[PDB]
Amino acid sequence: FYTAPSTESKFTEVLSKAKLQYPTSTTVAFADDLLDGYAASYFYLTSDLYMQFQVAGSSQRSELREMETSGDEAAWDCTGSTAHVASAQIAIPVQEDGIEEVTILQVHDSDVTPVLRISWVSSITIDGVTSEDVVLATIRNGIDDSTATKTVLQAHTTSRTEFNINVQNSKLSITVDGTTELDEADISQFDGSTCYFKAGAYNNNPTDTSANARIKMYELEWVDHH
Ligand SMILES: *[C@@]1(O[C@H]2[C@H](O)[C@H](O)[C@H](O)O[C@@H]2C(=O)O)O[C@H](C(=O)O)[C@@H](O[C@@H]2O[C@H](C(=O)O)[C@@H](O)[C@H](O)[C@@H]2O)[C@H](O)[C@@H]1O
Repeated sequence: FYTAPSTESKFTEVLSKAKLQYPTSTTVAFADDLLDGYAASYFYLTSDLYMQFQVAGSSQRSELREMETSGDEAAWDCTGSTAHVASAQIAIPVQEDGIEEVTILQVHDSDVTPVLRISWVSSITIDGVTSEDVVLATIRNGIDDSTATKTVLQAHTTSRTEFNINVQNSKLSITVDGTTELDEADISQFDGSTCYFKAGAYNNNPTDTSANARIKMYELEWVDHH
């Protein structure tokens, strides 16, 4: 009894340029499946026209992964001259008890490393400063370095919020409701990698493995500019 996100034309293009992974990295719906009305408890259209992602369990996900309309996986040069831009209007609900971090947007390399995660966190401590209930950017310092540089982007609100990721040359910027919150962070550690965007709900380190992470997107797109 779930309504498909494909019923809203504002999602046709991104769905044509995506596949849906749930609950792990395996694809459950390709672009053609999505466009043909795919819907489930973990991926459906709400009555006020949000595409909602929901998932339980540690490191489990309900996530769109950027594709080309040709059926090729997106695999653009992470630090190339062509700009890559993802734009989303996201409402992050108050998360269920036991949910501690939910990744909502990513730039990921074509192997095993997230270049950027934008996530909601219950708490984070950065350079001795603890912030509660915030949206965070995490940029990995390298493929062979498990550490990352973290930047608080926004105090969590349930209100619909515009996120924009702009990747061009070896730099990455993030705007939140029109304000630059990460200005040309260096991602040269991904020279020679290829990359793609992701969007959805990726449940990181929950304390209750049965609780559902839940994220809603009112608009979503990813584009190239040459
Ligand atoms: C890291 O995020 C990982 C996600 O949790 C998912 O597993 C994803 O699939 O891959 C991400 C990744 O590998 O980058 O998780 C580690 C971690 O939890 O161990 C983070 O490293 C720690 O970061 C904290 C901190 O900076 O707050 C440090 O105190 C700690 O010593 C580790 O360096 C890593 O930054 C990142 O979030």
